[PDB]
Amino acid sequence: RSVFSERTEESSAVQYFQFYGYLSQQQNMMQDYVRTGTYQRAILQNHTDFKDKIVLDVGCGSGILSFFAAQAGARKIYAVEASTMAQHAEVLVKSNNLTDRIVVIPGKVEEVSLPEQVDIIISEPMGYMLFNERMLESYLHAKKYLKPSGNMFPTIGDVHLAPFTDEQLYMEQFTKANFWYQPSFHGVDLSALRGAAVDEYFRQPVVDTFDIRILMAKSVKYTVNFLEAKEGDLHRIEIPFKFHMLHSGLVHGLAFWFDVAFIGSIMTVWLSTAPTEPLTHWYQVRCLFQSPLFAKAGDTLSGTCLLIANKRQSYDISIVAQVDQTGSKSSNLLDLKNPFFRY
Amino acid sequence: RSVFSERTEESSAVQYFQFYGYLSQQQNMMQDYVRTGTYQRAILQNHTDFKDKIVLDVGCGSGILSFFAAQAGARKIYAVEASTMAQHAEVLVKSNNLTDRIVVIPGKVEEVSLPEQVDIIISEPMGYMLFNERMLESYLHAKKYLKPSGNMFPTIGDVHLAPFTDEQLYMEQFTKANFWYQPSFHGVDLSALRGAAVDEYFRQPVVDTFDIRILMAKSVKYTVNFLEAKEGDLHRIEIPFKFHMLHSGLVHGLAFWFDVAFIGSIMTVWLSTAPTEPLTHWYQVRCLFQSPLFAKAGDTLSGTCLLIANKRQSYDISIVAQVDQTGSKSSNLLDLKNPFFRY
Amino acid sequence: SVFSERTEESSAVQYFQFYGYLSQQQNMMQDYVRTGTYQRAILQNHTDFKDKIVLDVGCGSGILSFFAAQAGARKIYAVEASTMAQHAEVLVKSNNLTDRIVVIPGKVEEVSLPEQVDIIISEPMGYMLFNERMLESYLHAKKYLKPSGNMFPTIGDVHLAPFTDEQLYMEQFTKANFWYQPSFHGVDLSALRGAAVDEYFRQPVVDTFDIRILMAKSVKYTVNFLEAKEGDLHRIEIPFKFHMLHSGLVHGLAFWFDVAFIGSIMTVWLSTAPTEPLTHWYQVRCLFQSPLFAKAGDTLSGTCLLIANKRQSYDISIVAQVDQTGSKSSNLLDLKNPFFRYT
Amino acid sequence: SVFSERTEESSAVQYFQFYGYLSQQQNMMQDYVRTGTYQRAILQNHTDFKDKIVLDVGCGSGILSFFAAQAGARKIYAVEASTMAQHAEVLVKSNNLTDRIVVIPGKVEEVSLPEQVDIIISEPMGYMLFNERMLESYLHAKKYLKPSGNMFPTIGDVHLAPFTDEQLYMEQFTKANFWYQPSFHGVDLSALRGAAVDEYFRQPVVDTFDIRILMAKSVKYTVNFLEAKEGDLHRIEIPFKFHMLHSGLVHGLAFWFDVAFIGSIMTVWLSTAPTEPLTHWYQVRCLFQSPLFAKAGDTLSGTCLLIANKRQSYDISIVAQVDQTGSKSSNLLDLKNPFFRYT
Ligand SMILES: NCCCN(CC[C@H](N)C(=O)O)C[C@H]1O[C@@H](n2cnc3c(N)ncnc32)[C@H](O)[C@@H]1O
Ligand SMILES: NCCCN(CC[C@H](N)C(=O)O)C[C@H]1O[C@@H](n2cnc3c(N)ncnc32)[C@H](O)[C@@H]1O
Ligand SMILES: NCCCN(CC[C@H](N)C(=O)O)C[C@H]1O[C@@H](n2cnc3c(N)ncnc32)[C@H](O)[C@@H]1O
Ligand SMILES: NCCCN(CC[C@H](N)C(=O)O)C[C@H]1O[C@@H](n2cnc3c(N)ncnc32)[C@H](O)[C@@H]1O
Repeated sequence: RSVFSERTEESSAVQYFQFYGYLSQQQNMMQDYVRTGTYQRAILQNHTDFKDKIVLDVGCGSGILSFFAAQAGARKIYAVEASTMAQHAEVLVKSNNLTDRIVVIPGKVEEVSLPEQVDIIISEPMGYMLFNERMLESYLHAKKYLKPSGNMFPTIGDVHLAPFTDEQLYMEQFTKANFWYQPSFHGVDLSALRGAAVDEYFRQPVVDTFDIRILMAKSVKYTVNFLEAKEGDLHRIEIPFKFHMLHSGLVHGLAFWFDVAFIGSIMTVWLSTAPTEPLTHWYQVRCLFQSPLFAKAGDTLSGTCLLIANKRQSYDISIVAQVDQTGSKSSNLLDLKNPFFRY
Repeated sequence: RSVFSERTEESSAVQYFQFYGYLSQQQNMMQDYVRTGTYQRAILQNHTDFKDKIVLDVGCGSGILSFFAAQAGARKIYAVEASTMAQHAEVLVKSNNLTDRIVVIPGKVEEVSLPEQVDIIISEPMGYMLFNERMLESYLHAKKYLKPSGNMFPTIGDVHLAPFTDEQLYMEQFTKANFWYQPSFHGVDLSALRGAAVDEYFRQPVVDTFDIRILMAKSVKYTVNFLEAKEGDLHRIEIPFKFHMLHSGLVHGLAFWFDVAFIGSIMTVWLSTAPTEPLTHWYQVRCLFQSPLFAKAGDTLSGTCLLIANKRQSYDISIVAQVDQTGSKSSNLLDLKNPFFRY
Repeated sequence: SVFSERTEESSAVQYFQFYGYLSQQQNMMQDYVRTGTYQRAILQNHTDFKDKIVLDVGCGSGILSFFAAQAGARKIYAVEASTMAQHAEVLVKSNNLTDRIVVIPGKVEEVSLPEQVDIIISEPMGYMLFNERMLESYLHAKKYLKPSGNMFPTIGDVHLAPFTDEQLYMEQFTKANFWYQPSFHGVDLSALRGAAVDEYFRQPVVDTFDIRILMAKSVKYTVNFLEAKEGDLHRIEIPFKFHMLHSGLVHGLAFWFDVAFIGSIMTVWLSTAPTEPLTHWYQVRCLFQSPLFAKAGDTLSGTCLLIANKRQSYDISIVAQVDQTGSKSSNLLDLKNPFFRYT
Repeated sequence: SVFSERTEESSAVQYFQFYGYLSQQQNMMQDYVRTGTYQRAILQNHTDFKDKIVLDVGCGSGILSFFAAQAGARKIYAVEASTMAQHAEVLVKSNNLTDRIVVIPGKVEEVSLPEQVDIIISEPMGYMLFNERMLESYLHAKKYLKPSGNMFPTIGDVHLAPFTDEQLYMEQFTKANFWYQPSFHGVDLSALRGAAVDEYFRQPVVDTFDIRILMAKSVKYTVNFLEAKEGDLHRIEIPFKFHMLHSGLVHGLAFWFDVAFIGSIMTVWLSTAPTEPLTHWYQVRCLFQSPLFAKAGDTLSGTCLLIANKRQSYDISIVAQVDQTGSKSSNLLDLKNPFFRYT
């Protein structure tokens, strides 16, 4: 009867936590130097926000963030982890002689019991498009243990949206669906499913990186303040947008990336996944329109990106975009849980 | 009234003979050095087939072929031309002091009267894919003026067929038809016409040249013997084919070209539009399948190319192809009258 | 009918066969300036359409009728003579507008319409505005227009300006000089050179150009579609007197056109001028047979006489003289068969 | 049901969600070797299908049922448990086969069939043949097979062979040695290097390889689907005795499989051997924890024990020893989490 079990299908949760039980996946994340190094810089440069403080690390995995908090002088760190990785974290705590300061609490943060309130919560809950995996809600849920005067690292999150043009990517996905147009595949007529196939392929967010010159307008920003937001705020996320087109051409979809800010007492440290910044394991995310929209420089592209949380720990993405001057409209549905990894 | 008028719509004939009434189009054909030079070599190298003979030039245009026949020693050349170019040809006959050997007969070869039977017929009746413009029927119809043992230049014509792979051409035509998939073009849903647009764009034979490495099998040859053929034989041309695939991959359609041979007493001279040979104003022609067929090397691709002559001086092309081992079948109907010039 | 009495059947067949292709409708719909300006003119004057009866002359795909429906018209009669009428009816059904738009297949001069309309919409402009002679169908349709009705477009302005283009003028002789050789494969072609030159100079040149070739502000000839009669377009006499801004040789006259939608809220302009973004009409240039030298400050006076023919086009007669010098030149062009020079 | 009692719910959900994607069906259909061989086997044994009753276990898109229909089958019951069943029904309708193919949505262990069948067709092979445990569904379905009924495929051969691949072996420690560093961002990771090594070696390597890495003739283990029962697949003991053709270090065992369609007219083989063209099954290699040195002429004897688990896969235990030296090696592998190494 936990909020996690009430919002998550068991099949999804089992697969999710088996995935994060593998050391190879921990290694993959740790070897993202931009992520790991920016987190260490955020915590150590703001060491006075940790010195002799009580810390909660939500989803500690291998424990790396808890060790950073220990390096910064934290009095006690409660490292919560639901996967079997919790046992490997304990091994590292002992072999690094930090048993007196890092306490691994196995289980889900929505289901464990902590012995005290904490001064600061640290976590790495960002997925693709920031919101995938629905771990932000576990991060916000954990604020029940946070002191009124407490802080959170990261403190805020910016989602950036921008229209792009990429005929090669659009053609690439259409070529895959063209298989289901065949009138005689080994003598079988498949064309009747051509519609279902296009929908399925264009339902896939494309995870990869791209040249910034494909972006056709200054990005739009949607900000989530983790200190202020509540869990329920992430069940439905409505992001309006109005782009002033800087170039003429076809808009094949919207590109997404995110920044998070660790707003400490000493300085604010940013971790960015923008295409102008060094690449991370989050790359960037692009959602294609089933049909591209034409716009000239000076036109306006308006609409809404609506994310609806589902019980598979992801979101159903509804994107409606409209060229204001012409009424040229594009509606699209995307399944954020199952992206197409193009890199 | 005449054989020509019964098989031809008046509007098509008006446009057709207006077209060839332009000196700029005659210049275009004369500056095809491969064509003009090969005809001259075929006629002069076989000067004995013209020396002191009576000649009929069907569709003399500017009269260039008649001048070649005169150079080869013909006693009398009847040059029949239906467009207003006939008056320009008469100007050239006079300025070249050949009034005693070249007699221009204004009118259609199916309607004019000649004083005598001729020893040899010369003409350039080949269009795109050999048969476009239906001038071969006029060429064969002129045999009513040919002596029993007379000759014809060209004597035979070979149509070559071969499967090709060209995903860029296929996607290019699909991209153009994709326009009619839009659900909101300026607020208007065009998708209901997607089927009709694809059918229209893929009805166009693609006229241009290509690298021979796109061909996936040795070509199949269909021979027309102009000495034996009857004009009626060209109303319905059924070309069966069986290719033995040399390469594995997608077959996007069939490529067409043609060779004509001048079989003379001294030597046989070939005029080829094959992609291995220097380019001509005929280029090559490719008929796309609406959906490509997969075949592995060693498979056989069988079917029929059916050409039905229409009243617009062209052909309706039906291509049915099948991979024998798998039953994968592809069909297409093409309108040879209105091709896509891609060069 | 009025149409059949002014049009040769062969021209009509070719004309409506041409517009029966979705690819030709698409070519015009993809002209963003044209389609976007029409939409802006109709929607920004929504009060001229809301709850009113509309006639769309030559609706083609129906796009303009859909814009009129977007503006709130109660009933739109969409008349189309080509087989595009069947595709238009499909779009009316698939956009759920059978209660508002009625497609009427046939020529506007021949069909029966039940009632008078409040506003007529159409896009009847060709090259130089008048080519295709469709404006006469537009004006003929006013027999269905209420005394207080409106016309969209309301007026049309054709612009004339002198130009200098040494390359364009010399190109005609470079092409015609192909005929000025004494032994083209042993044939003396020189007797036809003059005929070749005349043929090239009779072709208006369709393409665009740098505005810096223009030697004077254009002269404007205005057709008020609300007051004009279709008989006013059979003979169009455009007298001109250019005040030369630059000194040099005038090689001919350049043509473009504007149309204006004069609505209750605002006037919207569609321009094909070389100072504006290119459209599928490009611009048209007609050469003088001999260049005229004109000093800055001189006056270039003359007449451009457009005489309608039964090929749905015009014979163009241009006479020009330099007033200060008396230097005179003329030309007579066939607009039905222009030279497409654009690359 | 029998399925629900051998399968954890979470695994089954993920399993049938995976196969509900048209892109996954397409991936299998585009394996020409697989799809073409199945068609050959069915069509070349038309006498085993003509006017027969057929059961297709896990029809997916229905491709195999359409092959059975092409062979003249009287009635085909196509059973599919994922949402792909709804797409197969759409194809049966669009191919006008509703009189012959009855799609039954559900698990073959749970649905009810209206009659007994003459032959069962299916493609139940996973990696290493047995992965996914779908063969048990194939055998379970024999409760509907008549006493003289047939099975397509009829038998399955698993081939085991020792290999040497120094690079593959070394790659494991290169990856695991990430953890053997004393200050990863100030953290000593070395205590987990052993666990990381164990995790990597527990992964069967899926890719292809040069046949020259094989050190002996393969050993074969045959499953006769006509005679076998579901229970026979829960514990699979494969003893082996290899006679080393080459001297060197044996780093593990390579796996591949064949199936044979034993029909009345001919037997057709589908092979995934490394000597045959590649399929989407590739081959599988299981490394030994410690390599074994063997001289040409020595004997490598041991056992490969496959124990089914409720994640629809197998726990693999391999024990091998060089008979002439007594040098011994083991390994435990989890076939559910393979390393896809192919590039
Ligand atoms: N691409 C996003 C990486 C998130 N990843 C952080 C890894 C750790 N910060 C590191 O770098 O070492 C999630 C980790 O947090 C765990 N996790 C999830 N959700 C709950 C939850 N509700 N309760 C407890 N742990 C969770 C998850 O198992 C897993 O290990
Ligand atoms: N690929 C074919 C085009 C070649 N074109 C010039 C050939 C000439 N030998 C040259 O090289 O200049 C044909 C010419 O033949 C004429 N032509 C057609 N059909 C009848 C016909 N039925 N009767 C008389 N002339 C014809 C046609 O007008 C036209 O000028
Ligand atoms: N550049 C010229 C306009 C092309 N085209 C506009 C199509 C549509 N309105 C749009 O703007 O998208 C004209 C269309 O009108 C038709 N047309 C002609 N003349 C008669 C006529 N006399 N009667 C009926 N229709 C006509 C013609 O076939 C044709 O499709
Ligand atoms: N070794 C690869 C199997 C691929 N695939 C065959 C598809 C189709 N026959 C083809 O050849 O293209 C399995 C398919 O069988 C289904 N399937 C599984 N197990 C049950 C089961 N127990 N009951 C019903 N269907 C099943 C599965 O969902 C899935 O679509």
